[PDB]
Amino acid sequence: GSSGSSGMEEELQHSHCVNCVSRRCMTRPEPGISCDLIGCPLVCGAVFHSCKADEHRLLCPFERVPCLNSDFGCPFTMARNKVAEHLEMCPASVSGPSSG
Ligand SMILES: [Zn+2]
Ligand SMILES: [Zn+2]
Ligand SMILES: [Zn+2]
Ligand SMILES: [Zn+2]
Repeated sequence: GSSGSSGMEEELQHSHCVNCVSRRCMTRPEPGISCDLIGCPLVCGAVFHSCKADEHRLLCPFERVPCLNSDFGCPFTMARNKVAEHLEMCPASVSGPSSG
């Protein structure tokens, strides 16, 4: 009788990608140096390396983000850029039409 398993997942950064700002990069994707490029899954309008994506999302505006005033308790959620349209009619904005 016996029993046992094996398997270890681990990935590192890409020397190339890590140093690749150009969105329209066309460098042969090498296993260890540079990976294939992929367009944002939110059609935000940016081209980054599949590996960078994870990081890009952090910046990408489209990325689903909670109301700027999430602290107050706004159950609303939308793109970082589409936060205004909501903030205008948002309760956690305490911003009246006060004009002149
Ligand atoms: Zn690149
Ligand atoms: Zn990469
Ligand atoms: Zn994006
Ligand atoms: Zn809100």
